[PDB]
Amino acid sequence: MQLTPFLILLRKTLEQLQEKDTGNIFSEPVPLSEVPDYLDHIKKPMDFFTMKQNLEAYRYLNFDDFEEDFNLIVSNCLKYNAKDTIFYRAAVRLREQGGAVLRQARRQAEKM
Ligand SMILES: COc1cc2c(cc1NS(=O)(=O)c1ccc(C#N)cc1)c(C)cc(=O)n2C
Repeated sequence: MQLTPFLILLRKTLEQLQEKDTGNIFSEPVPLSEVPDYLDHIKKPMDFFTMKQNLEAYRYLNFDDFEEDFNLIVSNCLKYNAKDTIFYRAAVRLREQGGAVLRQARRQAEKM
C-alpha cells in the first residue's frame, strides 16, 4: 500500500527533486572509497537513493521529516565542499530549485 495520497505525493515529490539534480550528483551515497574523510565532517549522510529506500519502508510519517532529509543532502554538501567546486555549486542550485518543489508539495500535504 504505497497507494495512499500522502505516499504518492512523497513519491512524486522525490522524482521532481531528483529531476532537479541533473548531474545525478546526489542520486547515491557519497562514496567513502573516493572520499575517505567524509564522516569526520558529516554526521548524517543523505542522498536520494536513501530517501527512496526510506519512502518504500514507510519511514516517512509526515512531510516535515521528508523535507528534513532533502535539506540534509544540500546542507551536508555545502558544509563538506569548498565553494569553488562542482558539488557546492550543484547544491546551491538544488536548494534553489528544490525549495520551490517542496513549497508546492507542502501545500498539498496540508490538504490531507
Ligand atoms: C556520488 O558521487 C560523489 C558525490 C560527492 C562527492 C564525490 C562523489 N564521487 S567521486 O569522488 O567519485 C567524484 C569526483 C569528481 C566528480 C566530478 N566532477 C564526480 C564524482 C564529493 C567529493 C562531495 C560531495 O558532496 N558529493 C555529493
